[PDB]
Order: sequence, then C-alpha cells, then structure tokens
Amino acid sequence: PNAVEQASEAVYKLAESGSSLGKKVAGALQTIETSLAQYSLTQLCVGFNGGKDCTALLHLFHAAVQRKLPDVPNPLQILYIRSISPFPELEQFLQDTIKRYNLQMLEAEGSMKQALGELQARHPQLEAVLMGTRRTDPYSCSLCPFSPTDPGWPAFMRINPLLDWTYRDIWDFLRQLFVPYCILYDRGYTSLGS
Ligand SMILES: Cc1cc2nc3c(=O)[nH]c(=O)nc-3n(C[C@H](O)[C@H](O)[C@H](O)COP(=O)(O)OP(=O)(O)OC[C@H]3O[C@@H](n4cnc5c(N)ncnc54)[C@H](O)[C@@H]3O)c2cc1C
Repeated sequence: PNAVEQASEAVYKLAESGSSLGKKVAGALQTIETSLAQYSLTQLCVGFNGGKDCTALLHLFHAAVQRKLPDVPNPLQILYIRSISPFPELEQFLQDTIKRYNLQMLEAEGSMKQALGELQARHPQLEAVLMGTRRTDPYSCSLCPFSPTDPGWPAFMRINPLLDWTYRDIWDFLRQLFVPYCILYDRGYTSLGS
C-alpha cells in the first residue's frame, strides 16, 4: 500500500477515533466535505506551496474526494504561485506531489496579487481555494472557514479547514499517516512561510 491509495480509509479512521487529533481531522473533513457540496472539482483547488500545512491539507482533500466522489473523473487541482527563484528540493517535492496525487497544477509567476489575477483570467471557472492557514496572528484568528478574499484581491472564496490546528497537530497527522513532506524540513527548516 501507499498513503495516497489508503488515504480515504486511514484518514477517516483517525477522524472517527476520538483522539484529540481525530477531532481536529473530523473538523477539517467537515469543512472539506461542505466544500465539495458547494464547488465542483473544476471550481475548487488547493493552494499548494510545498509546505507542511498544505501537504496535510492536500492529503485531507484527496481523502474526502475519494470518500464522497470516487467516480468523478476530474483530477484534483492545486494552485501554485511561484514568487521566488527555484529551490531545487522544493521543486522536486512539488513534482513528486503532482505525480503521487495525479494533480492538475494551475501555476503563475510573480507577486501574489498579480499572479492570482493572471491565474483568474486563464481559469475563470475557478471559484474557491482551499488554504492551509492556521490561527497564528490576529488576522488569521478572525477568519471564518469560508472567507471571501479581501478588497483589492482577485476574488476567490478562501476555504480554511485547518484554522484550529497547532504546529504539533500538523506534524502528528503527517507522521501518523506516513504522508511524505518536503525534505527541507529534515534539513533545519521549521517553516517554508513567506
Ligand atoms: C488564493 C489566495 C488568496 C489570498 N487572499 C488573501 C486575502 O484576501 N487577503 C490577505 O491578506 N491575504 C491573502 N492571501 C495571502 C495569504 O494569506 C498569505 O499571506 C500568502 O499566501 C503567503 O502565505 P505563507 O506561506 O507566507 O503563510 P501562510 O499564511 O501560512 O499561508 C497560508 C496558505 O496559503 C497558501 N499559499 C501560500 N503560499 C502559496 C503559494 N505560493 N502558492 C499557493 N498557495 C500558497 C497555502 O495553502 C498556505 O497553507 C491569499 C493567498 C492566496 C494563495
């Protein structure tokens, strides 16, 4: 077996386990399942930058899709904004992830706002972006699970299933489900945030 093939079973077994982490996973999965009722798989993507937060999120998204929409032929979409020179270990992880989950990647380059705008013009049906955001400052503590982008931003629905997860929660989840993550976290990196 592999983690991707086994996601739907193992992820929902954890969510049904009653552990502290199980309750976090169940909460995330409820947000994602709600997302799947609101948005088609052409309308929905995961904001993916190779970090541990969106790695956990992608695994949750795949697991929910396998459970609620196994016959839908559409592939899972990720959105990646390239805002910095290539970092070889991170690029390899992105390519590896694309292969593992058979992803359709929507990519643009430049600043977040300009690149999101370009991506919107190229993919006008895209409505919603699953985000790995956690509650780490006053702004993120103010977010709802479904939070439209702020004024002055390309208009998307941000969906935030991990708001209540801790740093420890993210690592416990990835380790307990044997989910591959970017090798940079083994080489002294604590965050890949901007
Ligand atoms: C689609 C989208 C809409 C946004 N809308 C707003 C907004 O309305 N108001 C505002 O103040 N900020 C907005 N942001 C900015 C966002 O909140 C972060 O400040 C920014 O993405 C940098 O994230 P970080 O990795 O530094 O940290 P974090 O805030 O921890 O990142 C949160 C999540 O953003 C996603 N993400 C981050 N970097 C990328 C990337 N390069 N490509 C794709 N997804 C990425 C991932 O899902 C990540 O888990 C938006 C970002 C995205 C991608």
